[PDB]
Amino acid sequence: MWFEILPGLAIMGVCLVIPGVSTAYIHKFTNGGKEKRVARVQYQWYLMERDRRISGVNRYYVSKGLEN
Amino acid sequence: MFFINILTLLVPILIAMAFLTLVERKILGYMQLRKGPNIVGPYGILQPFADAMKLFMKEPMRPLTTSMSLFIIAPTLSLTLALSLWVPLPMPHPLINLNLGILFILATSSLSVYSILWSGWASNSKYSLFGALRAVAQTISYEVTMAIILLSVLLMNGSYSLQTLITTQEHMWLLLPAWPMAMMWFISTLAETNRAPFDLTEGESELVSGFNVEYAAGPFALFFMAEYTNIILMNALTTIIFLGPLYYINLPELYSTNFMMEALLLSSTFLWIRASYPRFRYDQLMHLLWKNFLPLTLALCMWHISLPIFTAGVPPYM
Amino acid sequence: EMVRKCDPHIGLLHRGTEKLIEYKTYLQALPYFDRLDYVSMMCNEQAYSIAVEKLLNIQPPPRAQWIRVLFGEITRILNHIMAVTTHALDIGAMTPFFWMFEEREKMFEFYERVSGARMHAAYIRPGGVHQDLPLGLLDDIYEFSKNFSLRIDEVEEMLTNNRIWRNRTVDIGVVTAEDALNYGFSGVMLRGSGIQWDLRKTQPYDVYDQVEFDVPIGSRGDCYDRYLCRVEEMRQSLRIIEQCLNKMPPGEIKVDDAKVSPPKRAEMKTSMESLIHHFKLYTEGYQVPPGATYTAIEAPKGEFGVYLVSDGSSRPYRCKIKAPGFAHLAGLDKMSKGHMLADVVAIIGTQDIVFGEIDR
Amino acid sequence: SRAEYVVTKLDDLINWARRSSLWPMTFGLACCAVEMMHMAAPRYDMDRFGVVFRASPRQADVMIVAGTLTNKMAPALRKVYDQMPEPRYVVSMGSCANGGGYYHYSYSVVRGCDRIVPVDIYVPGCPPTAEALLYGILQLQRKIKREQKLKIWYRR
Amino acid sequence: ISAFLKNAWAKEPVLVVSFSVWGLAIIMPMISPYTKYASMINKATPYNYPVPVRDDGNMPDVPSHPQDPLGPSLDWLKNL
Amino acid sequence: TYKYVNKKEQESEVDMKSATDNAARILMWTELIRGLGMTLSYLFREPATINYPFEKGPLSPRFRGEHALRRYPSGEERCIACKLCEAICPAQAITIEAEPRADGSRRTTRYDIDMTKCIYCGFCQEACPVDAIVEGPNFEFSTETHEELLYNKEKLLNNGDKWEAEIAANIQADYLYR
Amino acid sequence: MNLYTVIFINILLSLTLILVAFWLPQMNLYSEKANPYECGFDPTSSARLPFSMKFFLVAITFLLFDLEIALLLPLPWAIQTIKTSTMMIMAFILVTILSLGLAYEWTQKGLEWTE
Amino acid sequence: MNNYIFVLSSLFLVGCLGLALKPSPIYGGLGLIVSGFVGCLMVLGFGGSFLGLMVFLIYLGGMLVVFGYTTAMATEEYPETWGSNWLILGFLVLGVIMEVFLICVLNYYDEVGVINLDGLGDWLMYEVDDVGVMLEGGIGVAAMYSCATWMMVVAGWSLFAGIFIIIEITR
Ligand SMILES: CCCCCCCCCCCCCCCCCC(=O)OC[C@H](COP(=O)(O)OCCN)OC(=O)CCCCCCCCCCCCCCCCC
Ligand code: SF4
Ligand code: SF4
Ligand code: SF4
Repeated sequence: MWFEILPGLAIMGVCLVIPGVSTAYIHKFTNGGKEKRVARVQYQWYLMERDRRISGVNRYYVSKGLEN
Repeated sequence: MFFINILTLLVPILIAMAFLTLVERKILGYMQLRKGPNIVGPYGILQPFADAMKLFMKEPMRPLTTSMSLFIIAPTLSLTLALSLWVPLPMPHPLINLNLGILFILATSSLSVYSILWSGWASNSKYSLFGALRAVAQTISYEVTMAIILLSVLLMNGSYSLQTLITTQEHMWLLLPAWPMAMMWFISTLAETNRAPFDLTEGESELVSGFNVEYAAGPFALFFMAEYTNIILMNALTTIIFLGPLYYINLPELYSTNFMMEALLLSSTFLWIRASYPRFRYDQLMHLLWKNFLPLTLALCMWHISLPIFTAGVPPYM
Repeated sequence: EMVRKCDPHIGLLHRGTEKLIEYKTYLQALPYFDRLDYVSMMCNEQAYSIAVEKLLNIQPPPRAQWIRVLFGEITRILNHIMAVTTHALDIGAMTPFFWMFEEREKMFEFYERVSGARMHAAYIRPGGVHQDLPLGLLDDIYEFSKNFSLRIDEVEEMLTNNRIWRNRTVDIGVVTAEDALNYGFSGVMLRGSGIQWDLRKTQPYDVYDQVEFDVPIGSRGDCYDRYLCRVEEMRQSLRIIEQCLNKMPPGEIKVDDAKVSPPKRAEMKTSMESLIHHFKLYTEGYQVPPGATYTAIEAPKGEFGVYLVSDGSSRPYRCKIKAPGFAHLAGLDKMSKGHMLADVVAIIGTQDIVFGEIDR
Repeated sequence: SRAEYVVTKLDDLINWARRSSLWPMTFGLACCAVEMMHMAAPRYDMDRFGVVFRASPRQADVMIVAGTLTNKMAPALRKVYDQMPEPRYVVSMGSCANGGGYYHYSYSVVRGCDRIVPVDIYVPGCPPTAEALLYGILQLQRKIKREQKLKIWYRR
Repeated sequence: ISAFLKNAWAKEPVLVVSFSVWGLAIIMPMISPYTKYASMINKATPYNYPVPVRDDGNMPDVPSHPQDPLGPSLDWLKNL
Repeated sequence: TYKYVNKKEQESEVDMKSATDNAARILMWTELIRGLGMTLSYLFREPATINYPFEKGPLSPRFRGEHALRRYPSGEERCIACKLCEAICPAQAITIEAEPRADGSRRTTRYDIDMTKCIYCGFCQEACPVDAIVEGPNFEFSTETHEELLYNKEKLLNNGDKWEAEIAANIQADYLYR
Repeated sequence: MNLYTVIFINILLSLTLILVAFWLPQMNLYSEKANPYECGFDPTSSARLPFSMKFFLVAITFLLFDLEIALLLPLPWAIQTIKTSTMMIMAFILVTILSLGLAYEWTQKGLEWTE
Repeated sequence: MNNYIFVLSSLFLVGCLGLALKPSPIYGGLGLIVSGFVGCLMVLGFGGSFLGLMVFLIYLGGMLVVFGYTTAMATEEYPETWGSNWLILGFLVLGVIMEVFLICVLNYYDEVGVINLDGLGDWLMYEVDDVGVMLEGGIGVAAMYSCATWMMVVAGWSLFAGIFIIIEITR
């Protein structure tokens, strides 16, 4: 019956969910719990590099607020 | 860590393709009133693995007349390109965020054809030549309108970036504004993946097998692996461009899962069509496209240049 | 990729059947005929039986005639399913083949139930038939027939109006009426291009002159027209099967001349003369009076004929088989002028050629 | 147990892979081709056992020689058999191929395909029924199962 | 030409649609209130820096502070 | 009696509704959608396949399969060297070499059937006047080696012993027709 | 560096699969197996001889149309202009000229394959 | 990375050298595909993007049509590769070594000049607008729709006339 088709489709669905979820999780993990800052313009690149120098750890995701 | 992300993006995609093969066989069987693979492992799950092991354990032919360099290079290029094209796709966060992602997709897809062309020419066999020069016409057909269709749809997106389409479709599918284009794009994907009703480069009935006639074993298996990965890829591109999933910055998992659902739907529709329709002739395909889609496609591109102006709805840049 | 010349090379499946037959009695040659057109078996052996009956100057019994017409129609359905579905499979469409081969299997079940073999029955024998229909076979035939129409209509809803199919067939393999007649075409290769000819109507055999059935004729003369013609022929075959089922008569099944057809086993076991007849029939065989004839039937493909020459022995002197498709595959070149390789692949299907018959 | 146990299970795996996906070749010569079609038909779906037809001899596994093999056709049959890639098998189906069959005493018939190519399974009949052919294919699968190439290599 | 147009509509619908859409693509931009606003919006978008200009004491319209009433106002864009 | 299968009849009928219907047909792919619907309808129907190894399909009593030689209830080979079976076998697969017995009886000492030459036609089982040679229900006797398909009197008689029940049933249920 | 890394990884994966496919299987090479394929019979002629292309005209026309595609692909950034009227007029002229060229070729039978 | 751009340019030179040696048109097309890819990469590394991708696209299309033409007209019973002809092979190696030696010679005679292998990669990019936004080459190219409409007019006319010219040459 058509139900017997659906095991393979379920395997597919899992195998195609993993890419996106894994990418999001790993991007968040490796960018300080925040999604990767996209640099689609020199302005964004400059902002990221300023954060990199300001943080003092050479990391753009590490954020210094009013305290600094 | 980036390597771990690469693994998570490759291995699942390859497995999904492996089981696309099984799903195709079972769906076709059921639609044709038979059951399909269901004896090799529970419910036939192990059929793709058995097939891959057999193909990679069979002797790879090296026919005397062939040109070894190209005859070996082409399958590698096919699989490499099909896998690479999965790189920039947002789901919702692309592994690689490219500003001109759409042009990158077009470049990679276009270079894909050279796998078929070179393999066919290198086989040094008459059926190989037939297949290669049919693929040439297939490209001459789809490539003219694919670029225009993408231009027209992106004329509501404002930039070639894929990720921008996530926001574009925040409150609505792009299908509704451009359903006329969605259909032409769907047929163009059907042609590009070289699948029925447009599987004329490997049509068993006319050419014993096309470009891949002289290929055997693992070198052969690479071609089919790339073919099915490309099916999944193109339907993913359709799902992202049209039929936009639900994106909320709070949960990317929703986007991922909804995208999976829609991509499976379209991939199933590919096999649905394969089992439902005959095969175009390789001049009828070119006639179809050039004399039906292109006249309409140019008009639609004109109209979608006009729309942002006379509706004062220019897409934002950035 | 345009076909500038077609040179059909055949003989790759020629096994000298015409010479082999000359060495075997008239009963011992019948199985060959079931293999000349392995797709439509009972019609070939019907041609043989009619020829041998003509020479013997004997007449089949009424029940045998009706049974032969019924199973001839079933065989015509089998042939048309094979032609249409293989043609579609080669053109591209694949599902109708699987859909229809289930019904082919059911018809094979009928074949086996009556004759003990799913094909190559050897059921039709000069004189009538080997055995009478096992009880219930008419009921099963009714159950199958009442439903086959819906399955053919599904295949039609798939193929008839599809633009892809119409583009892939229409105005392909166009053959003019005069050219076809000159080339020697037959059957649908003739009726497709407007020629009003069908031996079952013009020169009836068996009981084809008591059952009403129309003869589809095409106007354009192309592959699409001939595909429609074959489908309509299947429908008319269903019509004829209905009439045969309703008018199946009672009585014997094989000519009651024990010097031609074997006597029943009980008679063999309790009658001296009957035992002698059994012995000589299954050793020496009948002695067909000297003569010559050319019997023709409207086989599911075309005009299957046998030119049989007998010199009074129990073995034929010469048995030329006129296969319907010989002239067709001869006219392939004329049909394929100015067509691509794909069009040619389409053209070969319309001919509906079985190289068993082509090679003989 | 021992490393040779690893070898034994490894060729078990090889045999499983080869037997569970033997792609035949489209090579219907005569009547018996119709019965092979009926094999593929829904009722006895050969696909269910992993069996799928592929036209390319370079991409086929088993050759199902089905029908009369005439002298004219013999060179082509041998050519394609030679062209098939190595781990290849040959199943003869029908009397025409098993032996001469109805045309044994004929000038233009190869009295059996064993003369031209080595035969691994014979399927009797005329035609052999599709159920019989499926049973024969399963028997070929058993033959593959009992292989032991790698164990032979180790004990070499 | 009613007859030829009616026939074309059925026997070559693709070209009828294409020519009609092209004709509309030309006609509509001229016939539409909103067309003027596209160039105004693209001029409103401030990609570069607004360079201050030295106040010679006789510049009466340009403001001194961004929040002063004088100067261009994007109320029209806000409620387009 | 003939019926046109594809003759175009009345042509002048052009209408606005007809034209928009035709344009919709061409542009929207109506007939293609309909074919797709048919395929799905089949998708949702019970398959017609059968798990063959544990579910053989039907076969009638007339089915012709592997040969066998029957015995009388006393246990005696019915084969009386008729020789008609050998005379009638169209493919000439039967070979009989018979000699008188020590009991003053007619029997066969070499009964060979070449099952790579037989055409499974039933002429032997119908020309046997004592119902010795029969074609039993078995249809699965594929062998790996050719020489195992050249049968002999022994193998035939053991097949008869093995299948005597089913052969008996088929003959019982069919003899009235024969 | 990420794009280079991932593309090289894809290349290496494909090449590794090929090498495994060529060094794992047991082989037997002989002339009849190696000789080319042509439906079971020997090649009547080599496949390197000229093969007429019946769509040469459309093939060339593809070149020019693809360059038109190139000329049009800047439109997404063009629309971010201030001279919207000029951009509209120019794009309309370009596409209309494209359409006229295609229409002339069609009416002149350019797209009909050459026999 | 220091040698990134120089390596890409050298690969471009080698691909162009192969094309100049002129093997069979199939290998010529393959070589030009590789050269077009490398050139696109050089443009990308020089801050470009749209231009590199456009060259790659148009060149893929062009070589597709060219290959189709070669299989039909520019063909031989035994196509000659780079290695097949011993003269081609020898001059391929000679050209490679000659370019290497010429690089060394120019570096030695002019320590800083056309080539500065020492200090290589120190002058790839000169200036960048750090805090800009609209600096993408697509903008410059799209300028043809506003400030350089004459360019568009001439190019569009060229393609239009190309249609008629090609049809009448192939008549
Ligand atoms: C408000 C102001 C603005 C108004 C603007 C109005 C715009 C209206 C636009 C309406 C037109 C919609 C676009 C339709 C594109 C189809 C083009 C066409 O007309 O059909 C061509 C062809 C039919 O074949 P043929 O008969 O030869 O047509 C030419 C006859 N001389 O058709 C074909 O190619 C069919 C052959 C290929 C079949 C492929 C199989 C597809 C199976 C069905 C897919 C259905 C789902 C597609 C959607 C996917 C979405 C992801
Ligand atoms: S064995 Fe019998 S059924 Fe099979 S091809 Fe030969 S004659 Fe036909
Ligand atoms: S098989 Fe029958 S006819 Fe033949 S010898 Fe035996 S008993 Fe007599
Ligand atoms: S079934 Fe026919 S061919 Fe076979 S042994 Fe009996 S008589 Fe001979």
